Amino acid sequence: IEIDVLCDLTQRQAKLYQVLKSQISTNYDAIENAATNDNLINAVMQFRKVCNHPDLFERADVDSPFSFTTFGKTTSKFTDLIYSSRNPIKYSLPRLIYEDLILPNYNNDVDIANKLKNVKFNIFNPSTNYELCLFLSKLTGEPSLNEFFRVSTTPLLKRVIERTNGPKNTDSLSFKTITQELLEVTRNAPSEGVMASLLNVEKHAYEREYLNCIQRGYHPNVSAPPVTIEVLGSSHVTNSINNELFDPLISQALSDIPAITQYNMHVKKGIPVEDFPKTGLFPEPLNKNFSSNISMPSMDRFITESAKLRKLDELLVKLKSEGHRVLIYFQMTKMMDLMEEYLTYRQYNHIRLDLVHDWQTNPEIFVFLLSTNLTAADTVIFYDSDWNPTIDSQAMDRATRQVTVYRLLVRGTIEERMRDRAKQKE
Amino acid sequence: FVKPRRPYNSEGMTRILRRYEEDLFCTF
Amino acid sequence: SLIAAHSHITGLGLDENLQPRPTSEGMVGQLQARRAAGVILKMVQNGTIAGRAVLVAGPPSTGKTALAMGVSQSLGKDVPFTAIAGSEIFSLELSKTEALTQAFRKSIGIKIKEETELIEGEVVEIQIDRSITGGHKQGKLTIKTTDMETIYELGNKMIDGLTKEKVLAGDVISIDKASGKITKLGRSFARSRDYDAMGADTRFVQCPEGELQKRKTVVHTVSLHEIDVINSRTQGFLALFTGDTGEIRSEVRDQINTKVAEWKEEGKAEIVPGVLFIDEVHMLDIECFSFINRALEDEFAPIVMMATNRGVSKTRGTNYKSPHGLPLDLLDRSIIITTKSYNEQEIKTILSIRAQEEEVELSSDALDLLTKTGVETSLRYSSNLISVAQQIAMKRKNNTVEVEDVKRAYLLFLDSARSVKYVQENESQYIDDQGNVQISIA
Amino acid sequence: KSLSLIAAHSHITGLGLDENLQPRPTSEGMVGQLQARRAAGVILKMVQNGTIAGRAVLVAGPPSTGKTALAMGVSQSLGKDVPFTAIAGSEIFSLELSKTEALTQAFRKSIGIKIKEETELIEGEVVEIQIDRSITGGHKQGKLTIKTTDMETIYELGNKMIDGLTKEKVLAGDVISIDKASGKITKLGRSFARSRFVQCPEGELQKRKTVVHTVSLHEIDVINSRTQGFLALFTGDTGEIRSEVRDQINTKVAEWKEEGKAEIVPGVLFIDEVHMLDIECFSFINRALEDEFAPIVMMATNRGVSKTRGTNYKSPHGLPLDLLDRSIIITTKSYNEQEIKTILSIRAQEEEVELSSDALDLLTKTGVETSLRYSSNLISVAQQIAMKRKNNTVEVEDVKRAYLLFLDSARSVKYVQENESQYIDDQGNVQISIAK
Amino acid sequence: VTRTAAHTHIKGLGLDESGVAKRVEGGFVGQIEAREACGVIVDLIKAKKMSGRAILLAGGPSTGKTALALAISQELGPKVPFCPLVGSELYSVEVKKTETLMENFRRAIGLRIKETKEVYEGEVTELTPEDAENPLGGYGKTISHVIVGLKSAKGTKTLRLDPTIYESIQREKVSIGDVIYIEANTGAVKRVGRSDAYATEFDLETEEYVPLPKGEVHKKKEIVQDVTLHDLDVANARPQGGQDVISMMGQLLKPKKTEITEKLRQEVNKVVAKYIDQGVAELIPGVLFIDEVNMLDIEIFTYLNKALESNIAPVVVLASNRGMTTVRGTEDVISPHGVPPDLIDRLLIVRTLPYDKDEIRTIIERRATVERLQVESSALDLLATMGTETSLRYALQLLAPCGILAQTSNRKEIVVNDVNEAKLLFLDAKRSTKILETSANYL
Amino acid sequence: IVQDVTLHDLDVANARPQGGQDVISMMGQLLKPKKTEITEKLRQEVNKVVAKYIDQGVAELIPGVLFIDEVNMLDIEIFTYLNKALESNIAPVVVLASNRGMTTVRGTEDV
Ligand SMILES: Nc1ncnc2c1ncn2[C@@H]1O[C@H](COP(=O)(O)OP(=O)(O)O)[C@@H](O)[C@H]1O
Ligand SMILES: Nc1ncnc2c1ncn2[C@@H]1O[C@H](COP(=O)(O)OP(=O)(O)O)[C@@H](O)[C@H]1O
Ligand SMILES: Nc1ncnc2c1ncn2[C@@H]1O[C@H](COP(=O)(O)OP(=O)(O)O)[C@@H](O)[C@H]1O
Repeated sequence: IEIDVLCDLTQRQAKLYQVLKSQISTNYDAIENAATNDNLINAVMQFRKVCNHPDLFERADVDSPFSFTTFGKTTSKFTDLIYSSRNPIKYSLPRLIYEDLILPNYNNDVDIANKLKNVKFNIFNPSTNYELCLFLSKLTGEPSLNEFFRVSTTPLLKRVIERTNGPKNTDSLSFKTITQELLEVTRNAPSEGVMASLLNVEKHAYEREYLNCIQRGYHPNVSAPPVTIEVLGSSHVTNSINNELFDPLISQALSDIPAITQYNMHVKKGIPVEDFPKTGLFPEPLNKNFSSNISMPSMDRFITESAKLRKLDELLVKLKSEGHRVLIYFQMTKMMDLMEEYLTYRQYNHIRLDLVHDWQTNPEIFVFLLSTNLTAADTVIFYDSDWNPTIDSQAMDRATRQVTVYRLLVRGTIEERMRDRAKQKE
Repeated sequence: FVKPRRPYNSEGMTRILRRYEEDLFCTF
Repeated sequence: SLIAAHSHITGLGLDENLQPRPTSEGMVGQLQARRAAGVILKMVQNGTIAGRAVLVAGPPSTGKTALAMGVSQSLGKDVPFTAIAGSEIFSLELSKTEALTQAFRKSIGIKIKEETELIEGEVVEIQIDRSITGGHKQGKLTIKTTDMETIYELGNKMIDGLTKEKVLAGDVISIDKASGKITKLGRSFARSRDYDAMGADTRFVQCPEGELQKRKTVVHTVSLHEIDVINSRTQGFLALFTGDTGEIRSEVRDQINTKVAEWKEEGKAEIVPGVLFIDEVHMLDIECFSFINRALEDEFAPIVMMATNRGVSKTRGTNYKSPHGLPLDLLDRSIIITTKSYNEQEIKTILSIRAQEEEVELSSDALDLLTKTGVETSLRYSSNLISVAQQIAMKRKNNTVEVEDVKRAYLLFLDSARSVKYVQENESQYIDDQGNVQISIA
Repeated sequence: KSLSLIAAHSHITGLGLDENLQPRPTSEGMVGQLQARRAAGVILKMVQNGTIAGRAVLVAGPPSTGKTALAMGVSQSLGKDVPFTAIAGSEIFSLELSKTEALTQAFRKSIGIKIKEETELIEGEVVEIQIDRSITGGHKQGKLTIKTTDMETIYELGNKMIDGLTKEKVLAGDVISIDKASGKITKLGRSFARSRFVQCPEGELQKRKTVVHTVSLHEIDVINSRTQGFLALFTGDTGEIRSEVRDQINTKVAEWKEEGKAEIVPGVLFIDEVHMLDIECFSFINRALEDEFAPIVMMATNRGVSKTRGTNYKSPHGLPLDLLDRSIIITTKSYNEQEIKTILSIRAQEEEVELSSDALDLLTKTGVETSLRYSSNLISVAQQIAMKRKNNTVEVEDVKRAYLLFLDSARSVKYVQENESQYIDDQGNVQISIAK
Repeated sequence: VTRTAAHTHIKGLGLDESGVAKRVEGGFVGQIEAREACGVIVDLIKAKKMSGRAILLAGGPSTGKTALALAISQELGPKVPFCPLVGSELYSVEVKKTETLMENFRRAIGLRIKETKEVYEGEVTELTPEDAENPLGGYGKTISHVIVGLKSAKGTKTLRLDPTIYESIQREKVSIGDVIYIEANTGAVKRVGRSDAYATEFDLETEEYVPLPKGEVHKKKEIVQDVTLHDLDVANARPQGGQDVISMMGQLLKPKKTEITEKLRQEVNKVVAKYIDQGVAELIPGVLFIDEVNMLDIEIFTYLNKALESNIAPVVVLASNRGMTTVRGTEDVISPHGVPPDLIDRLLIVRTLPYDKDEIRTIIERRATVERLQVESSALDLLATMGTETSLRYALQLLAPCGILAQTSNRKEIVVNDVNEAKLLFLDAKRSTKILETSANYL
Repeated sequence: IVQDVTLHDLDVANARPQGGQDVISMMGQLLKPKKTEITEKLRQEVNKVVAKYIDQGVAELIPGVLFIDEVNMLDIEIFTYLNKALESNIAPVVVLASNRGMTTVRGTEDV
């Protein structure tokens, strides 16, 4: 029984077709019957390896941003790591600039002017300016009068981190607006609440639109560290930029302490719980697929990225009662990748090059991959690459008594051109 | 043979336990 | 919710042979425009041609927005229909091309098919273990039914969804794996422990029977712009709601185009093309028209529905004057549906349909007076007078609105032309265009 | 050189001048404009003297007469270690910075400070690294055998070197450069032990060196302005640097020059198409050259008596009168036939394979007739259609084919004039249809 | 089945080997000299040796400049980058117009790189921290080392990480019993999913289950990548990817386009030149298509004549629709194609010519076959007459509504009655303008 | 307890991120608030949940008037937006006041 199925070119297969079809002047060589005629031959095998499937001639590796780094590599009872990624751009500074502008010095006036402009003349100083501090203490209801001097002299990220939960004075002019009362009244609220359900629409839109199972669609192409600054001949610059790149309060704030460690200080070392360095302030990503930019190569993308393997797995899903064979000369002896495909995911009882007697005792183990009187197999899938039907008939001569033909085709590729000349020859 | 269950490392933790008759809380 | 100016139009009033009925689906008149709008609707429902610009032309008070909104009503649910106006493009955070691109990406939709899993049973035992600071969580949940019992592990999101809307042992809950939703159906065991804090006890439900894990497949619709902004930044889900998304790079656009085509070919996604409707498109700028004429030539471009009420008018940002305010290169791309003014029978049908939708019992002679007023002045004035006349009849305690209510409403409220004559009669009382006025009576 | 493809000014390797500043007729890729080239040589010797502050020169003339070629020749003949900033008139209209701020940044990018610093460096090949990593506590110890062609020695390594060598994993045979002060090792490569590759280092380990550092004043201004780090030099969000830190940097630079641990290197700022600046920018340039730390500004314009932007009156060269008063003007002239032939000869010599002589004469005739730049653009496409004919040389008929395909300005203008209703005019009228 | 986007009928320039143009190939009808000039330009691109070469595709509407630009992109191949643009793109409310121009310029230039990455991956059998000595001091981290047990097929190693690596390890919520993937180039780590050695039918978090990774740990993998020069610039300006607090904080912020300084571009060029000479980089210069160049004002053109004269600038192609019009941004300069005379000397004008009736008829035929609607001959001739009479575009856009009316009439054939009904329902620009002229309601 | 809120209160409450307390929300609290373009999706979800609790019978919706004085001074694009904002479902009545007579509309030439 003869059947034929024709398939559309998939997206990655078509883009590989176009990028290796361009060249300089190909003049459509493979469909100019160069395979029929007898460099041209290199283009012919390139077009064949593209037109079958990508992973039969190069591996689809991981999807990662390009690491713009100069990390410690190797030439190839524990192996240890230190994070040593640096940008290749080295901005070099003279030592005179640092040692005469940034650091204090006996002939420099950095520390004196710093104190004189930040402490002696700060308008929130209670030692000189009491009434202004008392003015804001009446306004904002602050318990301590040095708090304005503390806020005025603290970096923004650090001031964000040590956020105080202490309530203010109750005689203040800080009158809590109705939106703050609405947010605080639903801070830990159940469902089936009238004010509860009004004030969370993002969680309703999350649960309704199934955002917990969506996939990553974009990854950046290049990822880089901050550009390294390289001052020669000083360790103070090394200490300063190592402290600024890895400030332990900021790094620990974007972190989490391990649980057995929290056991160790809370019970074993007796540290009070509120004196822990605070953690867990890094924002939660939208999904598990959105956590990191590295994308693993998926088995299902191997299944779906081919014009012919998709309909092939559809066909062996449909075909169960008859053991079948594949002409592996559609890619010139490529057993390996189909082997990995059908013992990775589509696992079956299998035999591949006593060998001929194993598949006739029972049809549960299929004959599967052989390179072309063994017609005792129930069927055989011989499909294309035949610009000559002589090898086709000699392959089906080897092949129960019933023979069945399964033909595969891809439109737009060279199979239409060799398989329209050879169609009239049959 | 049926694969074993994943290991459950819960050392270093408080415990909320809610049962049919009564609810517990183990703390440190 | 509320009755608006376009409350009555439910469909395009169209038969299956693309021929408009005289009066159906809350519409009347404009038979050729209705047939052309139905042709565009069938084009959208086929969904295989991209970037067909359609322009509607006509005088004001003709039914252009009624035609477009009838297209949106008959278009069916879960297919996108943006209804932007011309003035909304000019922003301080986006560029105009960026705003047009975002409207274009909003108009095109993706029907993601997802495989999910439902569990529903009686909760046996919870074993939430938390760290000392409470940041890291892991637990074991135990759930049974009449048939069988299973022990499941727990993650961070499931534990925090069990904590909020707090679940005790004795409850019947339902969990969807793909969305992570928690639905406490009620309390079944009715346990003897009654803490004095709990005052809200859920209603009794029979504990469920059958297998816990039931396979389920669901489909949800997300537009291209939402996927674009979700992949744009780390916190992109907020930027749907706050709208702080902006000047999004072209890299995420092309990568999402490739990924969308990928999800299309493996069968995960089924793209439904939508309709972008730009009311008062004469309000736009020449740079916007340039981007519009170059933006319809992509595969991810919807059918664009355009409306104008201008004659030969000045194209904005330019010295010259063009038909409909639209330049010639854009006018050549578009295909124009025309609309023509009404007569007394069509206007009578309009106010009858409106007063049916305005729950007003109008007398026949008052209806004739309203039709003469509508032909005399405008359709919108006689549409607006019905609710006022209803209120006046309510003040006199008669349900049926009569002729004297219509005359009192006509005397109390002024239309366009009478107000123009009243301004022209005693123009010194109003502030002149040169800023001159006389505010004293002597 | 970085990555450089063939550009318009690629043949210019500097001013073709002798020692007495007399221009050779054809040297260093540049031919003609001998009075202008002598003037540019005098300005080059001004900049190389470095004792004159804040002069402005105006390279004015007809289009395609080599003004940008003259400026690129000055920049090439200046060499490196002298700052050069080439901006256009459309750059300084910033959406975040004001016009005078962008002009001040461009002024201070072309003034440079030269500092000589002597550091310490140890660079060799690792024969063998051993670590006695019996870590009973946090302490560890190890020894390092480092070799050059004339050195072979063993070192006792402290704990911080062991930490620094655990990362950047050094095997035996690798070539490393160690900075003892900062503890940063750099893996230059692996020596010749194949059985990326680099040569084994020469002798005298632990050799001090002088690395001459030249930084501009803009970078010192960005650093000293305290809330912007050096990442503003890459991100571009410097954001309106205040005047007081500029005054502090000027006083510190004067102190460094007086006490002799820094040398100031003046540079050249080039403004291409200066006629697009506003009158405010002309006022700031008008009063910006009186600072001692002001570079030698080059301005190039090709406009006649035109309006000044931001005003409504007309002025010579597109510039107001006081700015023309505060600048000396270099004039440039057009080219005759032989200059066009020499320029096309040089550009075709560098750009591609040789031409037949009658084809070169046809190029010279077309360049005289239409434009020099049009013929220079015809050269490459004529060569490509010659390769499509599979011939090495470029004949006359390839030039005829390229002349038939690629129009110049005059043929395009004329052909627009006979086909008017097919195109869109100022009033937006166009006959798209071809019938009636 | 497949959506048509008014250009799907175009597959290439359709030239022959010697540079001559076949009359029918690739969906092109006519425009022989334009196709030959564009093929010469394609050959010039594939030469990959020039910088800042520019062409202007002059012509009227309905002529095929945009078709020629996408034909250039189809002939060149997806490996070499192609950056389409509209002239209204260059006006941004967040950054200068000129910096948007140079950002598109370096979007056009491509790069081909091959990089080897040190990779650690395997199943997490052991994960035990080491506590610090003085935890409440806060000037160090709360831990000192983390010992990680990684197991895969054929190899098994124990991993003593720095705390900064364990930051990313805890940020991906790595538990015991999942397959992870440490990239040692940047310190990023990806949690693949829970290992399938254990039971996989009891979780509630729809996790994906992965087999044990093949090969040893410490796999050194070489991958090939295609990036642009602009993407290097935007990665170095906004440094996301490191494991320092600058990079972790730079991920969270909303990005704004900033004026990328020239110094960053020279440093990126120096690094790329080192990659070229080292042997893993090969430069792929590309093509940038500025459509509707009349909409650009004088400032962009003034900066463009200097930006084209750099050593790295790609080949830009330009399209113009207008004739002898005034330049935007000025009120006195009257110039061809909306392009100032300063730029036009750098520019190589490629003219395009309008169509005849037979060319219009064949274009309608091919567009109908691409849209999978078969037409009758008299209806095709009628549509050709309307295309000559109204415009080519109106005859193109009318093809789908008569198809819709044909499916309405329960037949697959387009007749002249469907064309007449498309005339009666929808109108072109000319009849609409006359209807505006006769009416007094300002219709 | 009966509490009365406006729809703008609900929109600005949903728009700013409540809960979380993870760097971004705390930086948003410490920095100056920025008026942002509230998209239609947020308003649609707010209208959906409000209509749901109206149909439950526990909430009551009461429209209020909006008084815009000196309406002669709005630009033409504001009127263009108001033409379709007035046609929307939930928008209330609006009271307009003008004292000028025969005058040109601001934002256009000779209307
Ligand atoms: N065919 C119709 N069916 C129903 N209502 C109509 C029809 N034509 C006009 N109307 C009414 O006329 C009014 C004006 O229509 P609309 O398109 O909204 O404004 P305009 O016509 O001024 O653009 C609307 O309120 C609409 O209800
Ligand atoms: N004297 C010269 N020597 C060599 N090349 C020249 C000379 N003058 C002009 N050119 C070339 O002519 C082309 C255009 O000249 P250009 O520098 O644009 O003139 P201008 O600066 O006056 O506009 C450039 O490629 C330039 O190299
Ligand atoms: N040479 C051609 N062959 C076939 N179709 C063409 C050709 N030139 C233009 N077209 C068609 O005409 C339409 C206009 O093309 P485009 O270049 O985008 O606009 P314009 O021609 O006005 O620049 C396109 O839809 C295209 O399908």
